[PDB]
Amino acid sequence: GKKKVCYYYDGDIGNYYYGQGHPMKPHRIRMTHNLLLNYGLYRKMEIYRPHKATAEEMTKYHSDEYIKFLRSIRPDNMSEYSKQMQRFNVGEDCPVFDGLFEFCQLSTGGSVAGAVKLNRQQTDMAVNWAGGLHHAKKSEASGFCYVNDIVLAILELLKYHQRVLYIDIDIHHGDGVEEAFYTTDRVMTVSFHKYGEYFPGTGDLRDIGAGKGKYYAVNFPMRDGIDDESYGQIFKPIISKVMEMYQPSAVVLQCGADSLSGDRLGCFNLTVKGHAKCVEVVKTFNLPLLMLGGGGYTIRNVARCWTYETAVALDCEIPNELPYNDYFEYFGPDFKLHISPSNMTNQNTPEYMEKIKQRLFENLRMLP
Ligand SMILES: CCC(O)(O)CCCCC[C@H](NC(=O)[C@H]1CC12CCN(C)CC2)c1nc(-c2ccc(F)cc2)[nH]c1C#N
Ligand SMILES: [Ca+2]
Ligand SMILES: [Ca+2]
Ligand SMILES: [Zn+2]
Repeated sequence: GKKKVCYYYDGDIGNYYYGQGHPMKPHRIRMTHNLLLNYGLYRKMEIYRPHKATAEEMTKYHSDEYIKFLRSIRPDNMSEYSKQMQRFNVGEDCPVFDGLFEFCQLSTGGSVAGAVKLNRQQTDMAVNWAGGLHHAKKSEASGFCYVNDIVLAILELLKYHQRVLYIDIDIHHGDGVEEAFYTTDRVMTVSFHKYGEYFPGTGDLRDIGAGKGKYYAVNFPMRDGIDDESYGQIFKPIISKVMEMYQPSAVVLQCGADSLSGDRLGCFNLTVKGHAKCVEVVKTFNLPLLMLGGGGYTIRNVARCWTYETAVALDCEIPNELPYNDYFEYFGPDFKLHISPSNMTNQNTPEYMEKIKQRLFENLRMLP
């Protein structure tokens, strides 16, 4: 039936600024919050302000030197860290900005606090829209990500759960999470992403894990223009097969909204309903679930998407007519919650979708 939902948000998150021209806008988290407050979604949800994760909590995965660097660098002292910046990939994609470390602490705090709440059996679902920064590596920032809150939250879930399933619906391959757990069978990573002349360049169908982790990494490579029909054709059958064979006791779902139609960086054609159908599918398995954010670069659509996915988590129907809110003008000319797909061609033929699904099914047959 209906589940208890705990939601993590810090009112300062929207003030962090990556810089002029940078597509990552933390303000979209504040737009999501304001929209869901104006729809009345706060009435059946426990809202918590995450603690600022310590350097010590972050070093459960990241190197001591990398976290010390993140804690020390500032725009005013950047000139003295040119060597470490190159070493840690801090530059155009992952710039130095005022409050960078505090931003990482809040993003991470929400994910780890949600995992603790799930471990204590005090909630069925935990939501942290400020998390899902899937590209960060042990000693390297990458793709707008500095601290991998997902890996840290999974490490927390591993204290009480033998097997944890990670599902990533961001348009980009979840490389940092896949790499962290590549040689273990205690985490199965499943990523659906655009593959081919696209960042980060990894996530080939043939990358299935290594050593004890062989068959525990699943990658579904897609082409431009995937729509609700095509995505729905493979998501439920793949997740159902993974659930059947792997039998996880907890799930982490990265809900990157850059897979929506009209995204500034993405090339997919999903609507908010098509994207949210993934949340509905995962929720049906009745397992402890940590829902996280991620990409999303047309910020009015990110707010619509995550507001609707929070409503899905709560089993609350919300009207298509947007309620008045602090960012109402961003939602014109229609002022509706749901979006229409574009006329872009879907390069993912039905035959291609079935063929990739059959190859993934062959790999899933190799599990014990
Ligand atoms: C939060 C999860 C996520 O949604 O999955 C993250 C997506 C990361 C995309 C990284 C990609 N970077 C590149 O394409 C690398 C190859 C370059 C090109 C851009 N330059 C700035 C660096 C090298 C990229 N960088 C940018 C960018 C644009 C303007 C800026 F002022 C700064 C950066 N755009 C893109 C894309 N696509
Ligand atoms: Ca993905
Ligand atoms: Ca794995
Ligand atoms: Zn992305």
